[PDB]
Amino acid sequence: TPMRKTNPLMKLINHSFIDLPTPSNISAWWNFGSLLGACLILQITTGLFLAMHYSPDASTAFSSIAHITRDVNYGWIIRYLHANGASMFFICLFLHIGRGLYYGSFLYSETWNIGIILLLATMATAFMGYVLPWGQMSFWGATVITNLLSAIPYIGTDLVQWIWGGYSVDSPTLTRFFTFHFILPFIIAALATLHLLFLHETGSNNPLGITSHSDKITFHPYYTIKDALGLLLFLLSLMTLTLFSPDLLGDPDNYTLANPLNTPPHIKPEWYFLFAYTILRSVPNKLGGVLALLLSILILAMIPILHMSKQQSMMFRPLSQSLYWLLAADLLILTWIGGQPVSYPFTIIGQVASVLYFTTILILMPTISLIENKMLKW
Amino acid sequence: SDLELHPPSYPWSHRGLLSSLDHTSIRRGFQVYKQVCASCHSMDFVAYR
Amino acid sequence: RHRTQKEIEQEAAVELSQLRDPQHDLDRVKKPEWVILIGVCTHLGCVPIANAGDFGGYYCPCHGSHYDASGRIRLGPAPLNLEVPTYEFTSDDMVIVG
Amino acid sequence: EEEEEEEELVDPLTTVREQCEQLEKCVKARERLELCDERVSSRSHTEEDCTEELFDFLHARDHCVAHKLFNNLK
Amino acid sequence: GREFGNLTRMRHVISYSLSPFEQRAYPHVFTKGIPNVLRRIRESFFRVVPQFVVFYLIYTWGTEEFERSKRKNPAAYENDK
Amino acid sequence: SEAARAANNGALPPDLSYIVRARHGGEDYVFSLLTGYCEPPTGVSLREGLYFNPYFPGQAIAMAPPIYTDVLEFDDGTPATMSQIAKDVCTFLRWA
Ligand code: HEC
Ligand code: HEM
Ligand code: HEM
Ligand code: FES
Repeated sequence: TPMRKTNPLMKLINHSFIDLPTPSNISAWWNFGSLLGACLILQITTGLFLAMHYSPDASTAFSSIAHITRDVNYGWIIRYLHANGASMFFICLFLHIGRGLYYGSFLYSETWNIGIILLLATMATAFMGYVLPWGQMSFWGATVITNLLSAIPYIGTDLVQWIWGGYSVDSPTLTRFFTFHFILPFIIAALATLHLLFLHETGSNNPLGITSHSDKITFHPYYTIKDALGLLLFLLSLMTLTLFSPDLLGDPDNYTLANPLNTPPHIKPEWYFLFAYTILRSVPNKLGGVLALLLSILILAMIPILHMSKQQSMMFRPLSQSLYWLLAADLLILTWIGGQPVSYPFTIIGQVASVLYFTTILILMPTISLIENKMLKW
Repeated sequence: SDLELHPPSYPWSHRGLLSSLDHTSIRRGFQVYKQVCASCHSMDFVAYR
Repeated sequence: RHRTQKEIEQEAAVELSQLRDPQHDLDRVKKPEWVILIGVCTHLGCVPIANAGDFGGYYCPCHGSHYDASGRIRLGPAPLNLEVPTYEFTSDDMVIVG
Repeated sequence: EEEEEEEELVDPLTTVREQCEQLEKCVKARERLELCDERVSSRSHTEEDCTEELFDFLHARDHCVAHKLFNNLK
Repeated sequence: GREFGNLTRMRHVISYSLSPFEQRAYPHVFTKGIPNVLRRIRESFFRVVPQFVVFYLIYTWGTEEFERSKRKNPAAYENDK
Repeated sequence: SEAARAANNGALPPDLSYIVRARHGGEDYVFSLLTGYCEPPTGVSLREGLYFNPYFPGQAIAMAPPIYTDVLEFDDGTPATMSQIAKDVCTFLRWA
């Protein structure tokens, strides 16, 4: 009788960590989920120190940022590990969703839906956080994206003013976003605990998609060091990205102090929201781009219903794989289009990329799932 | 109207991945800043430290 | 800017298709003799000069911009027309704005 | 004062900026530019602007200049 | 619940395993390791790459066409005469 | 700022504390901005207060050409070419 199995606290550490069975054949992709947790742990503490110096007012915020970057000891390292740590969080997150789209992990539908809720909370979090610097890009990013709420027919403007706390973006709004952006991640942690809670009672999926009870393995000796290798590679990419070229992934012309009087020439959202932005800018009429913006993230819930293949894993279904990487290329298309100024060549490709983005996940996939069902005589 | 000309890249000393800024140039450049620049340009965030 | 009827004439007279940022004159202001506008230029935030310019309307020294009496941009770098604030007349001597 | 020493300084930016102009890309861009200029002069109310061709010239110009300037400066 | 003591039944499937210290951490790396990675790449390659190649053509076209859309300012004045 | 506009025909000279990392192309935008002052193109005209610097996005910067040879004499005793001047300026701003 090991001490871990008698202690009520240790039983949770024993089941959730040290002794839960895992498929033997798990690959690199399953590391990313754990990385997300670590990223959160990094996004909190690092960001927490920024909270010790940042002052959420319309005037003092930017100067407080200069105070962090300069007068504060090692402050710039914190600000860059934080700001780039968020982008790393979205890299790991997009890949983490992508493996779920690939290996058919979405059949764990409740965990899937909770994951979607974590996705939306993460988007509100990063968005409200990007407003904090109160640079040129921030004021107008928040201005436009909050002007999107103008679209709703009856609530429209009254709702927007209720978010602004006034007739325009200003100090009270910046304080609003400071509080909400300060509070959401801690909700994200609890929902993540729910996420693992709906995950562990069924067991982790394996890349083959076949049930793997015959070859389960204790999590500790192997996956603690495998995940540790993942943490080390993650710190590799993050520390290189911050200590060598911190601003390549950042946006220049954000550093200029916000001018309500003046609109920056290009004005774009930071890249991880940005693909969705196309679905806005491509669609005609102010409201339809909003509904398309909602459907763009909310389809994911619709996806498990659309499953038609008698299998699970994508690896045994190459025709689906072609559509899958086609869809990923379509996402890159949406990002590059969203990185660009309005013009016919861009708008056309945006129309096509959007409509293709929906047709691939609604129409095309189930049908070839059926065709693959018939190729193998089911 | 038409978008502005895109500036050529230059073989700067500090653009090396490991190479550092040359402080003598920073000194001489500050000595340029004190006269020609300072008459009509603020630097809000830099102290005499 | 309360204004002379002749400016209402020259503003109404202008061809609409030619405008850099087209917008019908009478369709803008609620009453043509009055023109209420944000005082900031739409280009780079400089404030246009009142009672000046080729049209006798507005002019921006910062980069030579030319606004008409109705405040629509024409000559110069500036893209879209001067913004029109929401407002309403109440008592005839008074005008609420915003 | 003495004009010479001013004459002496010359500057290295200008000298480099001429040798690159001597090269054929800057030459064809230059003659095409002057062609655009003369075409602009040809009529009383031209809408054409040669600034575009001026960019076509200056881009390859200063790009060629970029390889050689800090080689001269210390 | 689904602890190791109670999962799927299975019947006489014998297995063999050496101690970590009894064997090299990098067995036959060149003779078998690299060719394996190469076979794997050769399997994934045609499945994965072409869509990305398709993406590139579009990316190149879009920028280039946009260049025709804007940088060919002289075509419009040329149309003026 | 309003006085600064009054002293500069309404133009406001930007703070140089982050002028490098703000502009696209960074400090590369700056040196070329100083080094370059081509005479105005035929067929285009602009206000006398405006000055034609092609690298400026408005292509008509309000700033007068700030530097020329021997505007200033370095204590280091190094020659005061406008190129060396603009180079030292961009280096110092980059550090700034
Ligand atoms: C008062 C004369 C004056 C001096 C001398 C001067 N500046 Fe400027 N500068 C201005 C003004 C005014 C502007 C605003 C340009 C505009 O509004 O179009 C400006 C613009 C700039 C810009 C570019 C802003 C942009 O939007 O691209 C930089 C960089 C700059 N100043 C820094 C400098 C540097 C470096 C020097 C070299 C000593 C210098 N200033 C000297 C007045 C001056
Ligand atoms: C803060 C955000 C998230 C955290 C901390 C998190 C954490 C985890 C962890 C640790 C796992 C264990 C398996 C693994 O690590 O790969 C997992 C599994 C899973 N997650 Fe997430 N996740 C997050 C976001 C998401 C999102 C956005 C989705 C879906 C859109 C999602 C859906 C899933 C699914 C379907 C599994 C099952 C994988 C399997 O069974 O092997 N999660 N999650
Ligand atoms: C998943 C969780 C989080 C993400 C993705 C995130 C993301 C971001 C982003 C993108 C910025 C903008 C920084 C910039 O552009 O320079 C930011 C700023 C900031 N964040 Fe977070 N954040 C998270 C959680 C937190 C937490 C938990 C705290 C505090 C406990 C926090 C405090 C701050 C502060 C004070 C700033 C202003 C500093 C600055 O703007 O440089 N954040 N965050
Ligand atoms: S500032 Fe109004 S035109 Fe440049």
